[PDB]
Amino acid sequence: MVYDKIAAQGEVVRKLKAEKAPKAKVTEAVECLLSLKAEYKEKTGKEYVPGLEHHH
Repeated sequence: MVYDKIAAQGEVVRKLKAEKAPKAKVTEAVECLLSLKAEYKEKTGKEYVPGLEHHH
């Protein structure tokens, strides 16, 4: 339901790409989503599901 750092910057890029931002940052966020979620895995989603989640 709720996820800190993972959502924190996850939305940062979501809004950026929405309002037109650089792919470098948009993807970067996708990464923090995969990286942070893996660190998260508290006891809710396990590798929390943000949105972008991993990007090539």
